[PDB]
Parts: sequence; C-alpha cells; structure tokens
Amino acid sequence: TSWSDRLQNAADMPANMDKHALKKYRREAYHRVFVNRSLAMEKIKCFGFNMDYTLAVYKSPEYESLGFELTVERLVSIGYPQELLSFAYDSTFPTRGLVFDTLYGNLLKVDAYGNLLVCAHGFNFIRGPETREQYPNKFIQRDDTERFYILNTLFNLPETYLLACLVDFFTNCPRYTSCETGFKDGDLFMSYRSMFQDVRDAVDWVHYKGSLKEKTVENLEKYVVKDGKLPLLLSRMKEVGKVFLATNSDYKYTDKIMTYLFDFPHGPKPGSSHRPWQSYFDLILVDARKPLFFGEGTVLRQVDTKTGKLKIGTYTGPLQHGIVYSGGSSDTICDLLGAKGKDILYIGDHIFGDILKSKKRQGWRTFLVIPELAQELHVWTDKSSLFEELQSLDIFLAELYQRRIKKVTHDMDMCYGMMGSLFRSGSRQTLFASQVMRYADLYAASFINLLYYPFSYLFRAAHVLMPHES
Amino acid sequence: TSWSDRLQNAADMPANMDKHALKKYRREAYHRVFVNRSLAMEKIKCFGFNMDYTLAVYKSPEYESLGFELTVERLVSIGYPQELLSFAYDSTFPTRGLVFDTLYGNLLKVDAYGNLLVCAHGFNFIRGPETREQYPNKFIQRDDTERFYILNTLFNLPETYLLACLVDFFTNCPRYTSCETGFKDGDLFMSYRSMFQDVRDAVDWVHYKGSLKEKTVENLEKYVVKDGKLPLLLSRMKEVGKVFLATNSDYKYTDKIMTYLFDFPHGPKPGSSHRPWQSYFDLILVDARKPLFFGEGTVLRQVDTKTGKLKIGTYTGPLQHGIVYSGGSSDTICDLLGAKGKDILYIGDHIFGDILKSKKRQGWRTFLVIPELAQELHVWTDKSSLFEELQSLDIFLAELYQRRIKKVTHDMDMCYGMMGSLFRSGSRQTLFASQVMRYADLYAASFINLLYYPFSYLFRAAHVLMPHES
Amino acid sequence: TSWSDRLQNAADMPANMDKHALKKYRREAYHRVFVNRSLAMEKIKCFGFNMDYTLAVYKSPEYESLGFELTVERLVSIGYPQELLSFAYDSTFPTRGLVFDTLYGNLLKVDAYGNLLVCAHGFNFIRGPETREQYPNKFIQRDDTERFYILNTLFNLPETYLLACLVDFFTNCPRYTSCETGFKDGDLFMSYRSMFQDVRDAVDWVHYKGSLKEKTVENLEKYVVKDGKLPLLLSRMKEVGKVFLATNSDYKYTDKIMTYLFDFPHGPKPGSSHRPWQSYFDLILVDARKPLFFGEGTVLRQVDTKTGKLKIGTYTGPLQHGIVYSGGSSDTICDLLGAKGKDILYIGDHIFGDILKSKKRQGWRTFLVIPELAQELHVWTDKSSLFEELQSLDIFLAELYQRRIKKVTHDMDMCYGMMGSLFRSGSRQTLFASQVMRYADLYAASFINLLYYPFSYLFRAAHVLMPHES
Amino acid sequence: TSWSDRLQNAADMPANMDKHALKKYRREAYHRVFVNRSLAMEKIKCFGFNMDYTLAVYKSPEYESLGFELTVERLVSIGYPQELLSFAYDSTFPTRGLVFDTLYGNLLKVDAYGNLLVCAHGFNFIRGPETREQYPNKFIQRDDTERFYILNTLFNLPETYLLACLVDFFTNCPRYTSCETGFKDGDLFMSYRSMFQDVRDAVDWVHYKGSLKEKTVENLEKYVVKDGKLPLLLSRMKEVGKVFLATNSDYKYTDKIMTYLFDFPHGPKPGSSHRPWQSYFDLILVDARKPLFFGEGTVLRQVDTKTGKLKIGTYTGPLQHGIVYSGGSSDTICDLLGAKGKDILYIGDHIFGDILKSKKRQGWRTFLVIPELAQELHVWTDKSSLFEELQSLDIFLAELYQRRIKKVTHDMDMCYGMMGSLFRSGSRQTLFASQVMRYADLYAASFINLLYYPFSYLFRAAHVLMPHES
Repeated sequence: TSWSDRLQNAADMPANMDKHALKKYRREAYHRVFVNRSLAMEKIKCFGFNMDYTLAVYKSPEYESLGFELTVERLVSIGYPQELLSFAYDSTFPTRGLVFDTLYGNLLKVDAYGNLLVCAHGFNFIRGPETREQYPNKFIQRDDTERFYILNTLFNLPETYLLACLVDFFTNCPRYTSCETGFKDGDLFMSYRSMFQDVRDAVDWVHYKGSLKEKTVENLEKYVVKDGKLPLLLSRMKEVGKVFLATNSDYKYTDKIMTYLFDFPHGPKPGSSHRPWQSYFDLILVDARKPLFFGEGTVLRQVDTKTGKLKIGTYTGPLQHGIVYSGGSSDTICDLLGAKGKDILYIGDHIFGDILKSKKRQGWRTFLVIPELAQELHVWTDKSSLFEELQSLDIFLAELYQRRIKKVTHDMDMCYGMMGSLFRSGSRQTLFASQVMRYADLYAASFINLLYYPFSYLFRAAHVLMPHES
Repeated sequence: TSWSDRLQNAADMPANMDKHALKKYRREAYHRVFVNRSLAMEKIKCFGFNMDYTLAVYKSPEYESLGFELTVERLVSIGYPQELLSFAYDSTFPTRGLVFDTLYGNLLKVDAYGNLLVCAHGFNFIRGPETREQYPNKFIQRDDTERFYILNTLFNLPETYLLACLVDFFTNCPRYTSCETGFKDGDLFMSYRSMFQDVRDAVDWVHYKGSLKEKTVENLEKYVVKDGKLPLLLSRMKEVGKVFLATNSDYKYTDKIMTYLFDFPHGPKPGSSHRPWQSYFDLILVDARKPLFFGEGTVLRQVDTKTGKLKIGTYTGPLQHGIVYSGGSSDTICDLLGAKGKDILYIGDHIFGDILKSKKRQGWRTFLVIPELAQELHVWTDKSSLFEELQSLDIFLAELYQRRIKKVTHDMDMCYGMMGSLFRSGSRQTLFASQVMRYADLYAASFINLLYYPFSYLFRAAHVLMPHES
Repeated sequence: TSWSDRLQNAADMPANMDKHALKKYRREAYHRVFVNRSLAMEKIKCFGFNMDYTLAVYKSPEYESLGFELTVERLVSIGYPQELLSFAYDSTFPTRGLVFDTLYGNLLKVDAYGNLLVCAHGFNFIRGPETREQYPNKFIQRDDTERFYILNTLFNLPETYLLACLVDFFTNCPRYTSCETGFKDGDLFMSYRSMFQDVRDAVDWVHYKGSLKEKTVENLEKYVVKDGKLPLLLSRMKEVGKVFLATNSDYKYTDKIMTYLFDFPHGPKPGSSHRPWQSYFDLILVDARKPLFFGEGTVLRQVDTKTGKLKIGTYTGPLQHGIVYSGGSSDTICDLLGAKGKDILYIGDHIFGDILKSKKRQGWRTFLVIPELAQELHVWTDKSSLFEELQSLDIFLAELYQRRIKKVTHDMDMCYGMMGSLFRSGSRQTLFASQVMRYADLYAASFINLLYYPFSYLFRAAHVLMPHES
Repeated sequence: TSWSDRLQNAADMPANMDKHALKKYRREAYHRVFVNRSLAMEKIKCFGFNMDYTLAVYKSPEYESLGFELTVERLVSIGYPQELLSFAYDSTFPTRGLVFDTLYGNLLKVDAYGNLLVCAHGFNFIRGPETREQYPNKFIQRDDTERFYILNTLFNLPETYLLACLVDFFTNCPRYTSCETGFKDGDLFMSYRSMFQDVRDAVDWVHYKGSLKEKTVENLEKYVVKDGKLPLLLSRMKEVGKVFLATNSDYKYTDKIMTYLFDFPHGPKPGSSHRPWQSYFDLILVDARKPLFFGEGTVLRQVDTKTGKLKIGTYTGPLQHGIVYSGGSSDTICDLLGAKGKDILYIGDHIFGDILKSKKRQGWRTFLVIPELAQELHVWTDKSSLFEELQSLDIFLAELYQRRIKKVTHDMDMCYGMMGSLFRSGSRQTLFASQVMRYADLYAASFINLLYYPFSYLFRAAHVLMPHES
C-alpha cells in the first residue's frame, strides 16, 4: 500500500458535513491537520495553492516509475551504456530528502546539524566506523551546494534511486575501475560529480523538453489522484476568503491537469452544476518561478487563454475576472488581493521553494502537504511498540551511565523502506523533520483535511520554553 | 544589581570541591549548565574558548558606559553637535539582540520569524496599530542586511542606546525637520542609514584606533570580572583533554587581559604556585578573524611573543610548546590538536560568530555564555507569578474562543528593562532565544558552572517529537 | 554584387602557383593580406581555424534572409502579430557592429570612444541636434552591457535589420502608443528592452532548437561558399606546421559542413586523390565554447565519431590520430600540439570571441577574416575621389579656422548601405575598425589570401611613434 | 638633472605674453602640448584638475626618497629585519609602469599586448632565453590582477624600487633559502605575494596614517614645485570657461598644498593683488574617490572649511560661492557647472584613475600630465642618433630576410635608467605609451604649456587610416 493508495481511498469517500461526523473524522491521524505553531483560521483572508503534489497528487509508484524510465532513456540516448535499460524503479529504496555527495558518490541521510544517519554507496549501506574514512567527523556542511545536492522534492524520488543504480552499476561493471571520486575507463574518467550533473540535466530535460507531461496527460486516471471533495473545500474557502493558484507550471499543462481534477458530473457538491476549474480562483498565476517569486520575481505577464501563449508586454492593469497571470512576484498576489502576508495561508509541497521561502521572505502562514505521511502514519501507529522500546532503551542507557539500540533502530527503520522514515532514523530526527517543524505552521498528508474543521477553528500548539524557563 | 555584580559575587566564592556540595550547588539555577541537546562530557577531548565576555567578562554598566562615552566623543570629534556630550549611558534601556531599521530609524525586537514584538522610535514606544503604517505585515525580512542591523553582541549594547539617543535628539532639536527616512537641516539631509553608519564606524574606531583598550587595561579591577576559580576549572579541563584559546583580539591586548585574569598569589588552587596564563593552554591563537575563521580563515602566522609583532612568513611548522599563533582557521585547531569537531566543546559569547558558525560549518559542540542570564534568572524566578498568570490567560483566551494579556505582558517585560527580556516579550520568544536553543548545545550565565559537574557527566535533554508523533 | 559573390568568383578560379603569378596576384587589394603588426610567417608553427564565416562562408544575402525568416516565424509562433510575416530581409540596411540601445530603441553606429556617428529609430535617421535630447553628450558608455548590445557578428545581421523593422512597425501601428522606452497597448507595455530580449532569444532558438541548420545542410550550394583552393592551402600549411580546428558548433553539423567544403573529385590539387576533411587537421575540437575557451574553458571530452555523441567521461589521454575533442580550453591546444601562443596563427571571424580574446588572454597571433571587405574594397577604390575630397575639406576647414563636409560624408556613406561602411562614417573610424587595428595582427576578406604568399613571408607594418617622438 | 629640476627651471621663468614669443616658445618640445586626437580649445567650457603631480608636482628624487624611507621604517616597525634600514632610494632604477609578478617576484616591463620587454629579479636582469622558464610565451595576462600589480603612478616609484631591494636582500641573505615563489626561513615561508602585500599596505599606511603628509607640508620648498605662472594660466582659463578641482586628497591637505602653490606677493600677474587659491575655482571637490567617482561615486557632502570636517548630512543644495564639496560623482560636476563631457578638459596625472576612466566612462576630453617627459624629452633629442640607427637596423634586417640591434637597444635604454624609457624599450612601445596614445587627447610634461597657446587654438592630429585604406 503506497501513500497515494491511501490518499485515493480517502478521496473516493463522499463528504459527510454533519458537524459531529466531521469532529469524529478529524480525530483520526489520517484526516488530521497537525500544528507546529498556533493559527486562527478566522484571520486567514486568502488561501493559496501550488498545483503539483498538492492539488495534483501524482500516483505512486506509477508516476515515479514513468519519470525514472524516461530519465534512463534520455541518458542512454546521450551515450550511457545500454545496460541502464535493465534498471527498474523500486519505490522501497528511496526516501525523500537524502543528500547526494558528488565527491564520493554517496547518498546520505542527515539530521538538522549535518550529522550522518545513513550512508549508502550504490546499494551498499556503510556502517559507522567505515564512514569515518570519508567523513572524519560523521558530518557534512549542507550549505556547500557545489558538493552536496539535497533531494528534497517528490520529483527527486526517481533520480534518488537512479543515482544509486548508476553507482552500483559502474562499481560492478568490469569495464570500469572504481576510484575514490569516480570511475576510470581507460583514457576516460567519469567523476560522480559529472555523473550527477548528467542525471540532473536528464531529469530536467524529461520534464521540460521530453515526453513526461505528454505521457501524463494522456492517461490521467493512471497518474493523478482525483477527489470529488476538492471543489467542495475550495468553494468553502471562497465563502470566507479569496483563493489563488501560483504554480511553476505553464498554462497549457495547468489547464489540462486542473480540468481533469474538476472533471465530475457535478460542482462543489453532488447534484450541483459543474463549474470550470478557473471559477474556483480569484487569482490564477502560472510560470511563477518560485522560489525567486518570493523575492524580486519576474515581470508580470498576461496569458492569452485562447492560445496558451503570453500576450505581448508587461501587464500593468488591475485584477480582472477571467485574466490569467504569468510570472510576477508574491507582491503581485498581495497587491491584487489586498492581502498582507499573515492574511495568507499558502499550501504547498516544496519544503524549500514553497514553505521555507514564503515564511522567511514574506511572513506568510504555511501549510505543508506531505504525501508520504498518508502511509508513514500507518507505519508509525502500527509499529509504535518498536519506537516505545527505543525510547526506553535510550532512557535506560542514559541512567545506566547499545547493540540492542542499533538493532531496534534498524528494525524500526526498515518498516519505512531501505532509507527509513522521512522524519527520523530511530530516535534521531532528519533535517527534513526539523524543517517541517520550523517552517510549516500546519502540515498534513493532504490539504483536504482542512475540510473537516469549522470556518473559525483555532489550531493550537503548546508554547516553547527554554531549558532555564522550565 | 547588574548581571556582572551577580557574576562577581559568585566569582568571589572559593571552590568547595566536595562532591555533595557540588551536586547541591549545580542544582541552583544560577550555577547550573542548561541543556538544549544531550552532551556526554566524556567524549569531549578539547575545550576551546574565546576571551571577550567569556573569560574576560567586562563589568556592567561601567564598561558599556566607557564605550558609550568614547563613541560619543568620537562622533563629536568628527562633526556631530555638542549636545551629544550631554547624553549619559543608561543600562535600563537596551536589551541585546534588537534590530536597527536603517530605513525608518526604529529599534525592533523580533521573534524568530521576523514578527515585531516591540518597536521604538527614539524613546517613543510605538503601539501595534501605529507600527502597521511602516510595517504593514508587522514583519521584517531579517536577511535584508542592507536595511537591518542586528545588535547581537554585548559590545553592541552602547550603540543600541546611542542610536535611540540620537533619533530622540534630532527629532526634538528645533534646528532639524523630521522626515520619514531621516532629518533635514536646510540643504543637508541626514538619513537614518548614514547616521547608523557613522555610529557603527565610531564604535569600530573606538575599539581599534581609539582609547578603549588603553582605558580598560589601566583600570582592570573596575572593568573586568575576576574569579580565582578560573585556573582551577582550566587545570581540571587540561587533566582530561586539551585546552585552546581562539580570540579575535591581538596578542598584546590578550596578554594584558589574561595576565590580569590569572593574577592571584596562587595557581589552580590556593596554596599552589602561580603559573603564567599561557601554561593553561595547549594552543593559543589570536587575530582569529571569526567567523571567517570557520571557513577558509587567513594564513597561519606566528607571534613573536617578545615583541608582540608577527614573525615574517606563513608558519608551516608543528605545534610547539610556547608558540603563539595568529590567524589560521578552525582546521588549524583540529589538525594541531588531532581533534574532530564533535571532540571539541567551544565556549563563547557570540551567538553568531562563535556558536552558530562553529556548529553549522564544522559540527563543533557548543557552550554559549550569556552574561545577562546571571540577572535574568533572578527576575524570572522572582516574577514567575506574572508569567504563570500570562500562561493561564493564554489558555483561557484560547478555550473561550485581551487587554489583560497586554497589561501583564507589559508589567512582566518592564522588570527586565525598557526593551524586555533578552529571551521573550511576554509569551513570545525572541529571535535570540530561538538561536540559543537551535545552536547552543549547552548554555549558562558563566562557563565557570562546568566546575560543578563531574568529569564524565552526561548532560541530557528530552528528545523532540513532531506533532504527528505525539 | 554582394561580398559573397566576390568571394565565390575568386573561389571559382584555380590556383596558379607560379611564383610570379602569385606575387602579381597578392598585389591586388582583393587578394591581399593586410598587416596591422609585423608577423614572420616562418615563426608560425600552428595554424588554427574556426569554421563559421571563416572556412564556411555563408552566402549573402540568402543566408541572412533565411535566418531572418525563421526568426520572424519564431516570434510570430510565440505571439507577436501576424504583420511580422510581411517583413522581408533587406541587405542594404544593416551594417555589422551597430549598437542597439535597449532603453530608447535606437540602432547606433559609434566610434572607438562611444561617440555617436549615426542614430536610427526604426528607419528614421536622427540628425545630430535631435540626438542630443536622448544623448546629451552624443556619447554612450559601451560597457553598460545591461543597456547596450553590440551586434558584432555576421549572425547578428538579420536581427540588426529585424530590430529596426519591429521599432518601425510598432511606431506606425495604430493599435500601439509610442512612449520613450517602449510601446503601450492598453494594459500591456512592451519596452524596447523586452522586445530586444525576445529577438535575441528567437535568434538563439533558430540556431540551436529551430530548423536553420537543417535548412542549411539540405541546400549547401545555395548557402555556403565553396573553394577548391581550400584543401590546397591547408595541405601547404600542414607541410610547414600543424593545423587545428576549434569551433563552437557540434560535431554532426561540423561534419556535414566540412564534408561539403571538401567535396571535390580531387584532394589538395586537381588530379590528386580525394581525402576526408579530418585528414587536413592535426587536432579537431568542437563545442569549443569560445570565448570561455580562452579562460578556464570546460572539461575535455571525446566525440564518438560513429554516433556523433560524447563518450562518457573526461578525456585524460594523449593526442591520437582520428580522435575528435569537445570542450576543453586553449591550453588543450597548446599542450597537445606542443605550442606556445606566439607559435599559433589563429584565423577567425569573431572580432571579440575569436580575435580579441585569443590575443588578450593568450598572446596568440591573429588573422581576422572580414567577409564584407571583399565588397567594401570595391566601393573604397571606386569612390576614392569622395574620400579624397573629404580629406581636403577637413584640411581646408582646419586651416581656415561644413555643410559640404556633411553632404560628402552622406554621399560616401550611402555607397556602402544605409548604415555606411563597416569601418567608418566619413572621416571618423568606427569602433569595429579600431578593434580590427588593435587586435587583428593580419586581416583579409578571406584567409585563402595566405595561399599567395611564400612559406617564410615577413608581413611588415610600420612602427608606431608617439607625437613627441616624431 | 631630474625631471622636476627641468620643471622648476621653467617654472622660475616669468611669462612673456607677447604673441610672437608665445608661438616661438610653444615650438620647443619642452613647452609644447602634444596631440593624439584633435581638440578645438574653443569648444572647451570647463577646465578640471586633480592636485597631486598635476598642480602640486612633487620634487624628484627628494619626495620619492621620503616616501621610500617612511615605507621602509614602517616595514621595520611591523617586524621586517633591521637591514632594511640600510637601503637608500635610487632614482636611476625605477621606471614608472612596471608590473610586479607576485608569483615569481619579478618586475616586468611589457608592451600593450603583455609581451615581456624587460624582466628583473631583484637587481638581476634576466635575458630572453632564461625568462622562458617562468614565462613560456614571454607573455603575461595583464588582467590577472590577483597575480600582477601595475605600478602606474608616480606614488608607486618608491615601492617599485623597494620591491627590487627586498627581493635582492632576501635572495642574498644567508638566513633565508630562495624558492620559486618566495623565501623559506625554517618553519616560516614568505611568498613574494605576501611580501608585496606588506609593501602595498605600508605605502598606503605612510600616506594616510603615517607622517608623509606632515613631513611634506613642513618643508614645501624642498618637496613641491612652485610656479608663479600657475595663477596666470588659471585666471586665463576662468576668462573663457569654468574651472574645477577634483582631488582624492582631503580638504586640510589640499588647503595647505594649494595655499603654498599660490603663495606669491602677487595674484595672476606680478603687480596684481594676491587672491586666495579657492577664488580660482568655480567648483572645489575633495575626497573624490576616483576612479569610482566616474561611476556611481559616493554621497555628496559639504566641507566645513572653518574646521576641515564634513558637515552632517548629504548636501542637496545648489552650487554656492565659497562652498567646498566632498565625494559626489562626475555627474555632480556636470550638473553644477551645466556641462557635458565633451565640454570638459580634464587635466590629470593618473593614466588610469584620471584619464582612462573619464574618457571611457564619461567621454570627457583629457590632458595627461607626464612629469618625467620634462627630462625624457632631453634624452630623446640628445640621443636621437641611437634611435635613428635602431630604425635603420630594423629596416635593414627586414629586407635582408641582430646582436647589433640588441646592443643599440641596451645602450639607448640605459640613457633613461636601468628600466629604460617610460615609453619604450628600443623600438618596442610600452603598455604605458599605448595607453597615453589611446586615452590622452593631449599630453605634456606640464599643463602649464597650455599658457602658450591662444584662447581658440585648434590642436590637430593626423587622421588614422587602416592598412587597406592606404
């Protein structure tokens, strides 16, 4: 059972809007909105969205597998060996948020301070003592972006696995000689860094010049989660505030995806007339170029929605019904909707490009969608005894002042996959977990969970106290 | 009672090293080491220090007042009006960590997300609604370093007050006209930005080209806390590991200050022969140029300790007894002492230049000295009823779903000073508080508090859990 | 008669290698090599080439017209108005080397010091006094590359004309309102800057993603000058030194073009066996990325000449017969051929990317091919009386110490085209002329003119003397 | 006889303003203005000046010797060996415009293309073949400013000699070991680069924090050329246009120097009342910060001329009689004087900071003062037979197509000094010579030579023709 199976199962259910059913429903972890900092929903005057993996949740593992296949085919097309075609995407290997070390060709899972939690070279998981030869302090400087790439998005899941496939392949292929920083093939040397750049370039190519979008829109039922409760929630948001879309995707792709997401024989509720997707938004903005969007952005353009092309010129006019914007900046939203940052709840899946930057640069309120939580929540509750034992071993070890702690850690971790939970390895939290807590005011497996809370709900989190204040 | 009075009172006490007395002593908040992340002292192989406001704690308010006076005299010397000479330093006004907005000339106290907690123009404290005219989202982007300067160090305390004095003076002086971004005087316009740059330059000048150091060393009993337990703690650290100094100050000043700090008729304990301060250190490094020190640093030089001048050339040799280094980088320490980052406990007062950068860039373990805590702890415990009432009002307000919450907030805040606690305004934590929790593994009013813990103590902090994990 | 007609006429002639015929032939300006700084051909050990507009001289105006048409079609494809399709390339308008001012939308012809010689807005030529409203000092700062784009290459000829077509079109189209920095169309504003960026992007697109290369190689006799004396000259160079190619183009395109350039039923001379084009080169390098090539360049790769794709890895081996390189740097050439810079005569058409940078950054000897000189030489000799009169009027005016000087200037200039000679307006030299003299050691309408000089010819230029030295 | 002896000898002569005497006087090379590009003096509406080495010509070798001594004393003060005190400035060694190679510790004389003309390591002049070991192409990339420093100003003359003294000293001192890039002294390594940085820093220190200015103004008759014809020429300029000063020096130093330069018992002519120096200027600007001045500059300030300190605030008012400005930009001059660039003749000694930048960035007309020409002109005319022979040998060698050419070159060069003429080595022009021709419209040994030309003189230079145009 993948996380998108869970999401689709919940998506197939109709909305029972009886108040008692809602309060009962939101009590379950799977339909709950989790709270890092308190948020009074009554103060939210605008609800903003991105599209990919928020409104349009791509089904797993089918969509990752499609991206993987097209990326592999692109690398073979530009000269990588034919054996790449025998790879097959494996969803049990990658966890989101790993760091690829382009110097030594390792995938690393790290905590918020750069400490190594897991290190894998190809499919070989390197134990603590052996990692010290390359990482003397079992530590990396995350900000060295020339060396380290953080695979933070769900679009990065296929290349996370592909990097490991490639390192495994070249390590074990007799044509090549393994070296510390790459592979030697006579008079040719392929560094892990150039290999990584080829993979990155190929992933980009597949999304923007290849056939990924075409293959997606020709079979949207296979590739995109669909929920009849989406127009109900958006119609309810529009009753109490304004609603906007700000996506990096272009208008033609947005229109195809959004049309599918709203393709029901009804509108907000069963029995109601169908309405076009654009009617649910007070402001539609494509080609957003986030995260630059939250700084100076780009010039504001207007989409000719008949042709899908940009009109000639910078758009200088006002908000008009039916207009579609392109580029601009977050100040465009605030100006055209008459909003301040804390009036806005921005709902997205990119922990950096959506959530971190809108929080840090503009003081927007933030809702992080984490699709994998729809399944991680099931593992967490089902194996709570593993974690509880780990807590007790940690307390026992501290007051006593080992191999049992590592074994339980491994067993707990493997329930999530070969690279463990998105949020921790054993008792140690990941960088990703830390960023969620620090920058996502609210988070959930799906933003649909807002449907189960009344219009003026007060999301509450306990106040933080310093050690000397307790 | 200032925080340095508290520190000096504790410094005057002799060390009772009976184990039961120590454990009793460390139980009191004033002599406790507070723990943000767990740290096993047995794993620490090197203890590192800065000098200023860590080993050499400058007495308050005398030292700030000296800096203030010399800075004022410098501004008058370069052409500011004579009325500046009538200013007098007032320790009740500044709290450390405020942000000066060079655009509108305000001092701001902010939380970790840039939200305004306090706004003062000169000595006028601007209430919430009036702040929205200049801060529509009651929010600043901290990283806009061209506009905002964060007064993060104890050396910034005099200029924090001076900026407010100057804004007050020009606002109320009839020769000038107040404008949004500065002051008009006929054909001259002084922006808050250029005023701020003059103040910054004058503070720098006083420390490096003026008479501040000379005036300090000619009366060290007036200006520097002195503790006979300092050589005892350092001798104990040297029994179980290595000890190093890395200061931004030059050798001549370091030698004068450190000689005074060790000027007792005894060594580590009463009755023992006096030892020169250098003998307590395995590695002495001056002109450190932190925070650049934790990146590429500067070329490693050797101090001629006879003359106080640098020897000619880059030093290429090994660690030698009696050598004093200059410049270099944090890698110098690790190489010469055979240490890895997590082997090092680095003890400092600069939340950014010492603690943040050594943690983020090198994975060092960190101990933050917060001198003002020596007194903030007394206010916190004495007025705990104010805070407890505030907590209850917050809980009452949330479940009820105001003016009483603001009044209690003001009354609690004013016990610390006109700019409130270093760590909070009412129930809202400051940016400084957040950075302490995030980057200081341990913290205390003085590093001397390590004296009261056994050699292999395990400092413990509770594990963090995400909302969905609770 | 275009300059490529002249070049093709000379190209059709067979080589008479009798010494007396050669010396007679090189006496004519059209077959002469012109000399800015003395160069002893005996000291040249390597001859290097670019391909486009040096070996492969594209026929005029057919090739510019093709580029113009495809660029227009691309702009219409992305949303520019249909009326663009009625434009038709006009070779009499553009002169190479003009500056487009993106602020005011003017094409400018300037001297070496940025002084305005000609200013045209659309097709309106602005007289001196009217230019002062926008150019108060009749001067531009060339280095302000955010504002000014210098149309320095022959590939820039179509967009030079297109920019003027577009400014003319929008100025006179009733849908738009003309403003100082662009065109208003209700709520849309198109600045000259964004218009220029669209044109630049479309030209790039046509060359690298569009059909320009495909259309070129499907009719090479229409689009490319062909000269049976090319393999003769290259074979003669290989007798006395090494020969290399360094082109920005990719291998597949290079192979198609070079195969055509050598497609004769003979080799170096009539009667000799045909040889493949690669055999004429000791070193072949594609994807050169000049001018970055003359700095750090890019990593050295090897082309798989069977597939046209790059082999995997950085190439670390030696120079090998038959290998084709990709990327690298100018140091690659020097290392693999055992050359120093002054051993190299580098032959190219890009006054900046080829000639300036190889001279300034590496001290290479330089030969600049200027295709338009093949026709400018005919205008210069035929209308020498116009220029001679201008010289006399200048001398008369100086010793006398006007309208006649401007009229003669205009009449002389118009013989070259609407934008005058590449090298001057009247008696004032262009920036381009100055750069040729400063950075091209030798120059000619075609590098084929080297065929008419003996192996150890000494090209001589008179020494320069300062005013006080004369 | 130094060049300042020549200048002072001419300065002592009274002005005979009879028209026939003037025309006779300007015929002599020593009193002539030399012309690179034609300039109609009638079109000049503003005459601008710098102060140092233009209005205030420092006497040679006394002033260089003072700078040398203070720089040496500063290096010894910071820890260089005592033997430095035995150095003594030698004016016969340095020629202006040499390049110090911080990698290999050589002084280089180069032509405009970076070709090596002379190479000296310490006082050892390295012959051609031996230079190829470090300079394989006998070529340097001038723009590599991290490696090469061009000693372009007269203030650089002492450090030019000092760098050679130091390289000589350490090479031959037995305490040190000579290495390719510096000197080893056991565990200390002094690279030529760090040595050079010490020298540069010490020269800066002497000018701005040391006693150079104090020592200069306490004996101005020893250190500064004085000419009673200076106020006559400036009064004549003010009759036909405006006159401004723009100096990098501060007001207190400018006032002392300018007061001395005008300290005669008369004003413009003998018999006339003395006038204060400020009265000769329509605009006085100090702290100019050229060359940044010709870009965005700094904020415009006003000097309080009573105190010598800056008034508080940016100056926003108009040009007022008696006001003295500080900072600003070249646009300040143009705005306040109502000038365009080609209305301005800017007179200076810094070939880069004055002349190149005002020409390239603003299109100002330029007059370069070259003090050494006052003596180089005498060597040039007296040894014209050497140069004439060299020309003939060059022509003979070319048509013949050696050791005699090198011997004559050496003999000619040595008449100027150990580093030859500022303008050439033998028949090869220096970079400096090339920059003079390219950027100085007019040049002379002194700007006083303008006194000998009528108000509306037309300076004329022959037009430049390309090779194919001749």
